[PDB]
Amino acid sequence: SKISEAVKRARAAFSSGRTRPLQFRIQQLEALQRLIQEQEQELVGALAADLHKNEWNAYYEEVVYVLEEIEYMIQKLPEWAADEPVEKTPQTQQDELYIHSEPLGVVLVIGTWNYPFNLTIQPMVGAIAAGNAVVLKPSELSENMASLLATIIPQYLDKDLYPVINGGVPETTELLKERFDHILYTGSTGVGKIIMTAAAKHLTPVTLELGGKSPCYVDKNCDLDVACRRIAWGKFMNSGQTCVAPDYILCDPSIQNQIVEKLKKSLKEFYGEDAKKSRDYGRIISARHFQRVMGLIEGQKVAYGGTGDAATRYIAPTILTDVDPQSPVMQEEIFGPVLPIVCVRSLEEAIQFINQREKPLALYMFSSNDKVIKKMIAETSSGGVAANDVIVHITLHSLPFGGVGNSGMGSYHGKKSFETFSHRRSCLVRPLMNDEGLKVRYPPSP
Amino acid sequence: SKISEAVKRARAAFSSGRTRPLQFRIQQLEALQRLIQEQEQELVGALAADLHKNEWNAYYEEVVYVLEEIEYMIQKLPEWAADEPVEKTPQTQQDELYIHSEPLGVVLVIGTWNYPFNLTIQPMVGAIAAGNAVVLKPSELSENMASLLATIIPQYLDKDLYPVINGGVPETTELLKERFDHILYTGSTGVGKIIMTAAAKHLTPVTLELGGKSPCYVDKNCDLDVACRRIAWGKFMNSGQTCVAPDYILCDPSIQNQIVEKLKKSLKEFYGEDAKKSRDYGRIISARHFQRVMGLIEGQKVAYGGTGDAATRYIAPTILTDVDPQSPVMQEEIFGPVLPIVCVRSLEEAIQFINQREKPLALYMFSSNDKVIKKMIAETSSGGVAANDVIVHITLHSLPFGGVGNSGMGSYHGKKSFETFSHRRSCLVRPLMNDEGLKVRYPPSPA
Ligand SMILES: NC(=O)c1ccc[n+]([C@@H]2O[C@H](COP(=O)([O-])OP(=O)(O)OC[C@H]3O[C@@H](n4cnc5c(N)ncnc54)[C@H](O)[C@@H]3O)[C@@H](O)[C@H]2O)c1
Ligand SMILES: NC(=O)c1ccc[n+]([C@@H]2O[C@H](COP(=O)([O-])OP(=O)(O)OC[C@H]3O[C@@H](n4cnc5c(N)ncnc54)[C@H](O)[C@@H]3O)[C@@H](O)[C@H]2O)c1
Ligand SMILES: Cc1nc2ccccc2n1S(=O)(=O)c1ccc(F)cc1
Ligand SMILES: Cc1nc2ccccc2n1S(=O)(=O)c1ccc(F)cc1
Ligand SMILES: [K+]
Ligand SMILES: [K+]
Ligand SMILES: [K+]
Ligand SMILES: [K+]
Repeated sequence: SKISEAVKRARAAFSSGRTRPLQFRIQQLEALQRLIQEQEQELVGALAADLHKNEWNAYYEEVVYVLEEIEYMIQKLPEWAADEPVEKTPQTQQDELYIHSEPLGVVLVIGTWNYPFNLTIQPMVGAIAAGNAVVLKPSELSENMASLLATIIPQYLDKDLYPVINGGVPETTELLKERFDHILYTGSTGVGKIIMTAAAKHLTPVTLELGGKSPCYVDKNCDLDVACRRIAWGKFMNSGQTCVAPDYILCDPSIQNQIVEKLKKSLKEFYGEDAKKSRDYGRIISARHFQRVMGLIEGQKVAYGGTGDAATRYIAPTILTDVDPQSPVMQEEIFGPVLPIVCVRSLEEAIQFINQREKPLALYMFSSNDKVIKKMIAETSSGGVAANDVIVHITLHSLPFGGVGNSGMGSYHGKKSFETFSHRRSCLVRPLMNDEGLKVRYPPSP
Repeated sequence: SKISEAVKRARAAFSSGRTRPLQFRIQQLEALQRLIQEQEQELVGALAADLHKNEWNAYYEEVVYVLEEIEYMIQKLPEWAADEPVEKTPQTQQDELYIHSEPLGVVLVIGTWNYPFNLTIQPMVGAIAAGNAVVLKPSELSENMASLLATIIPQYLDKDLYPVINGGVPETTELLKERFDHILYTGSTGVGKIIMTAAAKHLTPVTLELGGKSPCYVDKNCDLDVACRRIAWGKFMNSGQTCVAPDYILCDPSIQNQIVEKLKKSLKEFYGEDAKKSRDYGRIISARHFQRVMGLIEGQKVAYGGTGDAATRYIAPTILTDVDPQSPVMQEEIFGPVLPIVCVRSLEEAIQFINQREKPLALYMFSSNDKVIKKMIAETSSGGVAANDVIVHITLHSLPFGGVGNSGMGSYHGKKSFETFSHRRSCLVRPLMNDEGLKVRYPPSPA
């Protein structure tokens, strides 16, 4: 079959030793760099057709971070790939003790649809840098990006080492029967379990980048002008279709009306009085998801927005108030421009609220008080944390990006991507000379 | 069930926050130091009854490294647990960026039988230091150690946080239905797949410490006296029942006879003429494994040993020559005192041989030529590597221990244990003051 052959050719090319020299990897990454520069309009086009992105946010909210990752990895590769000496003991002074980094082999990257370039290519960059063959499975939901990547990747990159495989569920099930040396999966908690089950059959290590509801706690005595502007930015970009979007707000009932009004002011600033007319406002990926997000608005108190167009898959920036935690909008990942506000009367109640639910990919807190920040961090568990801003904690090379519990396992970005797509091999090199100090270990015992 | 209640009590005790302060963790580790000191003779008795270990090798080939691990972690815990500052970027000048370490929750440790104290308690030490509740599932095959640990662990460690669950396959199957936040499993490649399949149902991360056949390449132009003494020591300790034992030898046919003779000399030095009489020589764990290893000797050219005793599960140190790589002794992990010699005509042939097989837990090479050492490392893959020795690489705090591919995933020992049993949480703390530099990111976008 097409899938079986593509994978075969990928392993055969890895087995030939082609990817081992650092210069080969760098040249593949520089080819990727040229692909992004030369196919920029095509990439914008794909994102515009899939998610209603424009040339600005297609670049500065997705593409640029791939480029920054490529530049960073090219520069750092010599340092990362070097044998790393580790601390010796008095008994191992004459020995070499070091960590040897080596490729895993054939890596499978399964992408998702909300950032269909970044979440296919940024994992790929790390895997290429680590010296792996990389099989790409882009999301079928983002049809235009999926089609484009299958076309343009083989034009710039090694055709055998880095194949693109497109398809739906059966094709993915078929792909998952193939033997890989690592699988990075970005997607749902439910399918994540299926991915790990398939990986178990070949003892394939997994990086699962999954979902959940990222809580956003707003402290009663903080600058709400700054806070709500930052929150509205993170929540409503890509029409709320961000894994690290502030899913819901936790706040004192005394500031709920103030929060509504400031989110309001920020949303008008960003997208005008009518967001349907903003070139900067996105659309829902599919009809299936449009219906889902609209269904979560039913039976709720709509403080802002609430209306949607099925033909264009537009959903107005919606703010819900006094939301019952047991209602549908607070029982699933929204992944849409619907921001529910849930009232809690203390920091302690907020911590308990977060702790009683599944561990989120991101946790957000807005507070002028640092003890509040540190207390919430120490008493909760989440993939990552950002205090007094949203989203940005995943844009920094020095901060590994990943989940915990239901939000996932493993992590990547920057050096972590190199590590994750490598095997770190402990090495002890000794002289083959008679050492009297070793005599104690040999039988007979004293 | 008793299994469900024990896991429930462990989660409840963790959810209380009891393990969070470092003093509490240190106190549990000190209790393990106390356990080892006060139960030394009982630990020896268990290992003697299970594996025919003696008071010396029970301590110096197992127990002492748990103690060293405990001493090391107690000292380093403040350093490890502290928030880790990371490198800033030009825009993140006024921000705090760090990595915050936190426990995962309830960790399950499934131990194996060959080093039944070390491979239950060393992983536990790491999981304790990282602030987890820890459920211990000792191997049923090492019966005496399993029983002892069920008795002595609650006598020293917190009873709710650190329960011991004994049982066979049915009990483990039920235990694997419980929800854990991490599982460290030490055992076979096949059962590793079963554990990972179970873990998938709860999205539980796994550290799998598995098996394979660790190759030992012996170069032509090296000191064979020194080499074979080191090899024989690694291969024949614990009656060959070591995951990182040099499973088989790859060498040029021109040095095969010399290797045989020098292995024989070393074995005579170690255990005498008749190893059955040596206090330092172990026994096979079970009747099933006795028959299995004896089966692997059949049809082979025996150059030394080759005999056994079913009643005592004794198998004489055995060397096999001119071994067909396709024969039974070369198609499975031996895990016994049978050392096959397989002939290769070059380093290149040896590299190809290793690469055709599944990735081993350890890879060994003996050579005076650094280029041979570096080429074999660069062109092969294995969990860990030692050049000009065996076993030792697993005893060092600064070298993480674990497999790759069929030999496993993840790693532990030293700092790596703390990291493996923690969630490393990326944290960005910004000031809540107006920043003009951030305004560029907000809509509306420029034309
Ligand atoms: N952590 C991250 O980095 C990150 C990034 C983006 C999105 N996400 C998460 O992804 C989720 C949304 O993305 P999504 O792609 O799951 O959307 P979705 O669930 O709408 O997409 C359905 C996808 O699942 C696949 N699928 C369905 N059944 C399958 C089976 N039996 N086997 C294999 N594949 C199967 C389909 O092929 C399809 O691609 C959100 O929960 C979000 O939090 C996480
Ligand atoms: N990497 C390491 O740290 C390390 C250390 C020691 C041993 N090992 C490996 O362990 C292997 C031998 O140890 P072993 O414990 O597998 O002994 P073994 O092969 O005798 O296996 C018996 C064990 O498997 C379990 N088992 C069997 N079927 C099962 C099922 N369906 N579900 C759950 N459990 C099941 C049994 O309960 C029993 O405990 C060797 O391959 C060795 O390399 C690895
Ligand atoms: C760098 C990065 N890591 C991500 C992880 C998940 C989703 C998008 C991600 N991105 S991203 O697409 O580049 C990105 C998305 C939004 C944003 F505001 C800034 C960056
Ligand atoms: C420290 C250590 N790491 C291990 C990993 C696997 C099996 C035994 C292990 N040990 S051990 O039992 O202490 C050990 C075993 C044999 C030996 F020679 C020295 C130490
Ligand atoms: K309501
Ligand atoms: K001695
Ligand atoms: K630290
Ligand atoms: K602006």
